[PDB]
Amino acid sequence: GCTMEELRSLMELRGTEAVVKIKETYGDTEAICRRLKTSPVEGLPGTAPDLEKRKQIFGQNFIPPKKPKTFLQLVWEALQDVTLIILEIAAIISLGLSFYHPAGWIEGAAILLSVICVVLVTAFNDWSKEKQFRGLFTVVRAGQVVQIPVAEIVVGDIAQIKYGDLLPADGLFIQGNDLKIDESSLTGESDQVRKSVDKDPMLLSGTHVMEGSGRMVVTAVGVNSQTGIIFTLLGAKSVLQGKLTKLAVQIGKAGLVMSAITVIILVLYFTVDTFVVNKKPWLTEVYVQYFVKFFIIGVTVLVVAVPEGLPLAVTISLAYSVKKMMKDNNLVRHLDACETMGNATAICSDKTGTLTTNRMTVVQAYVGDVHYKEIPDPSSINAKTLELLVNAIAINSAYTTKILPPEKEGALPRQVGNKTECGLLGFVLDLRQDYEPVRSQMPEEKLYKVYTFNSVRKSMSTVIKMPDESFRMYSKGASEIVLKKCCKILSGAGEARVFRPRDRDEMVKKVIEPMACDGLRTICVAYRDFPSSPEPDWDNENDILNELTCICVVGIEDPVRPEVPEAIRKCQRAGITVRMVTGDNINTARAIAIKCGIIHPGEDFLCLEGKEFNRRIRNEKGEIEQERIDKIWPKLRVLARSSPTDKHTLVKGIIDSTHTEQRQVVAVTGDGTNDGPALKKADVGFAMGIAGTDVAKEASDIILTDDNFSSIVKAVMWGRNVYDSISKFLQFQLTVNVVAVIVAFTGACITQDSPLKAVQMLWVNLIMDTFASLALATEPPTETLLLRKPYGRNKPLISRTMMKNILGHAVYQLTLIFTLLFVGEKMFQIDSGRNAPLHSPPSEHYTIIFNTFVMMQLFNEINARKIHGERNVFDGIFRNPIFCTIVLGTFAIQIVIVQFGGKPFSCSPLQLDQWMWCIFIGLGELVWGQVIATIPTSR
Amino acid sequence: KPRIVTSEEVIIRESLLPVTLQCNLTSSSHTLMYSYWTRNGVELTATRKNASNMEYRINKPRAEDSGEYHCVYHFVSAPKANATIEVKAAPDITGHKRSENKNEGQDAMMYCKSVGYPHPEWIWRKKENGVFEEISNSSGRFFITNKENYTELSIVNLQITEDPGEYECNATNSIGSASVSTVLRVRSHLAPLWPFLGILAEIIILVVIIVVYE
Ligand SMILES: *[C@@H]1O[C@H](CO)[C@@H](O)[C@H](O)[C@H]1NC(C)=O
Ligand SMILES: *[C@@H]1O[C@H](CO)[C@@H](O)[C@H](O)[C@H]1NC(C)=O
Ligand SMILES: *[C@@H]1O[C@H](CO)[C@@H](O)[C@H](O)[C@H]1NC(C)=O
Ligand SMILES: *[C@@H]1O[C@H](CO)[C@@H](O)[C@H](O)[C@H]1NC(C)=O
Ligand SMILES: *[C@@H]1O[C@H](CO)[C@@H](O)[C@H](O)[C@H]1NC(C)=O
Ligand SMILES: *[C@@H]1O[C@H](CO)[C@@H](O)[C@H](O)[C@H]1NC(C)=O
Ligand code: ALF
Ligand SMILES: [Mg+2]
Repeated sequence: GCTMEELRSLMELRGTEAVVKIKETYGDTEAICRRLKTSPVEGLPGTAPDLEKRKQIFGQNFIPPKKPKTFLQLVWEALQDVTLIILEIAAIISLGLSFYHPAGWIEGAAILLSVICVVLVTAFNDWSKEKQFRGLFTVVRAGQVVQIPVAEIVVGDIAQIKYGDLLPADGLFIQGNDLKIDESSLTGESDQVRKSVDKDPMLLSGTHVMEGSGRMVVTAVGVNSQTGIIFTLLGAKSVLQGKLTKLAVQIGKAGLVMSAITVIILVLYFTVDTFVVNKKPWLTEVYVQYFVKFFIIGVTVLVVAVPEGLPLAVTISLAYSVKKMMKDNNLVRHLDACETMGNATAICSDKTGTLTTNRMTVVQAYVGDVHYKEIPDPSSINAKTLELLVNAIAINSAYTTKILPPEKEGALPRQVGNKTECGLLGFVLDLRQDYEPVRSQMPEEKLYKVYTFNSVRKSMSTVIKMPDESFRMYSKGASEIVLKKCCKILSGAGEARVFRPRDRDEMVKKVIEPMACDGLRTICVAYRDFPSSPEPDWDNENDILNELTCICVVGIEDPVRPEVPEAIRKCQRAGITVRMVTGDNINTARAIAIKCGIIHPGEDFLCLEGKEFNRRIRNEKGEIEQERIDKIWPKLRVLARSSPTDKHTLVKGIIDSTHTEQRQVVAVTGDGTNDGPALKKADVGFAMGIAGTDVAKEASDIILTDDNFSSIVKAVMWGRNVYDSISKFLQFQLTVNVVAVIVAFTGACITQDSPLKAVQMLWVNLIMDTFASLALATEPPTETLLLRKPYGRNKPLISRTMMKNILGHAVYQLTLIFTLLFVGEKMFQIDSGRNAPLHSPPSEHYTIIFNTFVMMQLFNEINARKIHGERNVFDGIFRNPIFCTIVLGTFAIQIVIVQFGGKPFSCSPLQLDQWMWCIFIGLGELVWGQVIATIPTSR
Repeated sequence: KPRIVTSEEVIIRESLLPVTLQCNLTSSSHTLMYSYWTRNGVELTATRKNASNMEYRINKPRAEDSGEYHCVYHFVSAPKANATIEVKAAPDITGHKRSENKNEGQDAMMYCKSVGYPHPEWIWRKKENGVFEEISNSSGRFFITNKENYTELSIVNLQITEDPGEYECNATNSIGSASVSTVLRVRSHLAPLWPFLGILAEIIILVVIIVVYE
């Protein structure tokens, strides 16, 4: 009958707004059942063609999962990197030319090994991330009760719902017996909702039946139900990673250009020289071995040019940082998530659970004619009053509500019953006076005239008859109802005095109004002792409900967490804008937003509900357009009555927007299932640890293990440290690759001999530099990082100070290495390694050049500790054992390589004074650093 | 005694012409079973046949080819005849050390190898003031150990004042002569002290800057 999209659009209405709609369009529910060709009393025929036709039209109740990518296919995707392709080709041609004899296979083989390293790491990272998000039976389904799997349900079914059931699909309410449902999976509020045809007939998928029984007619079944929408929006690289990939690609292509120029220059010079002077016969005998040597030199320029071990260095720095962040109660689930929050420009935050404690709590009190803005001390007031209050609340309760142990780590006690009553049950205990035996004195069997919830006045009262024949009445209820019916105020230790207007009008506007303006619900308790003849008719009560003795008035709220306001103030000083996106009504949302600091009463912002938001961002054909979101989102601060789709739409609109000229990075904090989509769409998502709702846990990037909002501040500062650490490595590594190239190029042109070999530089790029990265990652973060603005999403990555340092240090290294090349044999009184014959043994000249290069980079690891303009690069160096251990280990391995490396490394052993001169030259880099730290980068 | 007529002796020059050596068994009453060529007493490969009259050809005569060749005839019941042809070439030095670096108080060794026939005479010399002059053994430390195609000059207890220099080895025959040079360098014992002091300077400078900066 009705098309799928029609019913799906119908199922997005709640409350009385649904009821009228139905009556307008599809009459009563027994008519909409007829339109689906189903009978509420009979049920469903169960015939196979009917069932299959319905499954074809409206879909099935089953969502197929997305199979995960395999490690082999991740390796195959890792192999398709351009930087790896050029290196594989170079290694192949090197191993090829090696076997033209008319151990030269080491070099090419070494290159392959480096590739086999990088891939095996990169794939592994891509694997672990895939493994984090992997997480993302029978019901009575007929009038004639038949247990059927949930996947077999079809639109038009008649289902029966009882206590404890979890609803399998969206539907409508035919008939029942006092249904109360828990819809926290969709709204995030843990309140029981009463389902009746006149009030609210909509039943939704995934919600939990708290009380009652009934039967329903299924309307949306598969990916069209609310849980299906949530899982569709959950799917079922990074900002820094994108910047790094772009930089690596352009460095690689610069290296290719330099290698090609080297080869063509060598070939052209050879040809021109030979055919000018010799003019030998054109027989192509010699004439081949020269070309082989030219191609080997051209491959060497490429190998020294590119940073082979950059993914390894980034991975090890990020792993160290994650390990350290764990102590600040931030569980980072995958590596590349530790940086994003450093540059976030916005936070969209859930209210209940995240910014509040989600416990109904008495915050303010009016007892003894003294206002308590804070809970008083035990026995700080009349003991008779305290006993009477405790007994009143406990006995008046008379209901199944109890308080329970946390059952978890660092969790609050769990309130199982109605919220308000549990508020007072916790208040009596917060007075440091135990109530457990008082109630147990009177079992509910020894009980009398009780009217529950008193739908007339919504004020609940009881009578109790132990003390004497004079039976005692205990009544609690809303202030607006109960207050005027009271006649006595017990003030202090003194006896209760009579009051009336001007004796109750003064507390109004001095006590009640401030409480109501604090967003507090007001509940007042009263008692009577009258020895009158027993008249517990349940119909003669109106005369009884007067002359109350009002003992107190309390204020109950869901209170803000203690540390939220200061954390929000710190986050705003860092250049971040905080917005509230909640599923609760707008009054509570706005009150909590004022207390938390999100809105200051300046009245220049937007507070909206979900309906207005959805309507105002759509065209005449009812589809979302970015240009209309760009008007709402810049000044929106509170969004209330929002579904999962509204949260997802808002975060998507903020991320995609091109206004404001500063492109946005968005973080989302939440603890509920309805926050699952947005937590996934956000650049970084935070989930509350103890208050799990595990779906929010697998959707999130970071878990706050203590439910502390201040941890988010510690996540900004840590994220601004990780960034710095990587820009300490980039300054170091880019100084190596530049110098090497200018040495490998020039040496090739003039001397045609390759002063820096390929294995020599695969040791430097692969092994030495990843440990340099780990050493440079080890400074601890400080709060002074919270004093700077967020960086742009497309900032260059290489600042002006980094450029100044790279060029100023390359000048020193290049002038000294060229001095060594051209006049080094005279200074050290040795013989030259220049223009060496074919397959000649290693040299001390070129071993001194290599060892000096490595000493200069080793002492530049210390200079790379400051990326701004600070002089003192030794600040904290001796406090750090990892840095010193790594530097000494690198020194020892270099000694072993030079002394015992042999031909494979192209090293001949050096004397002691030659080592001392290498160390002298390398240590002059720390003095050149103090020279160039004087130059102001503003020039 | 069987009579063998042999070809004339040949001097290998820089010419690339092949050279053919001949042996003729002009008189023999004994039943020969075979014959073979030898160089320096070592039999050349693939040189045994009937070959009552036998020939050996060198397509690319070089200095390494020159030597004292023999053409041996082995008979059933007669002693072998080893008639000999000499192939003369100028000496060619095929081995030396480019440089010899040692510490004072140690001992140094320098050597030369050659390829020629007849085996050359060896003489060592040292460049003094532009001209090579004979080694003077006034110290008593020099130890020349000449040999047939090898020669060594060994020095014990090196002195840093006079020993460092350039030493030439000369090999001579009736045809020509070949000489190559080596460099000897002696290192001072206080060599690692000058860099070390320099390091002590650098550190001091660094300290001052930071101590003045704060
Ligand atoms: C020596 O042997 C060669 C090669 O058989 C021959 O041509 C030549 O006539 C011989 N000479 C004499 C004198 O027999
Ligand atoms: C070569 O053959 C001839 C003819 O039989 C014979 O007289 C002579 O002894 C042989 N020389 C050898 C086998 O060396
Ligand atoms: C052949 O015998 C003679 C006998 O005087 C000897 O001098 C010569 O060295 C021998 N030839 C070879 C190759 O041994
Ligand atoms: C040099 O004199 C020493 C003194 O004993 C002697 O042993 C050595 O053989 C001499 N060498 C030469 C080449 O005269
Ligand atoms: C030099 O004489 C030695 C003596 O055994 C010999 O082994 C070596 O082959 C000779 N070298 C040359 C080039 O004649
Ligand atoms: C030394 O060697 C040179 C070049 O080989 C040669 O000209 C000279 O005659 C030699 N000195 C002699 C043989 O005394
Ligand atoms: F109460 Al909520 F998102 F958890 F509005
Ligand atoms: Mg919540």
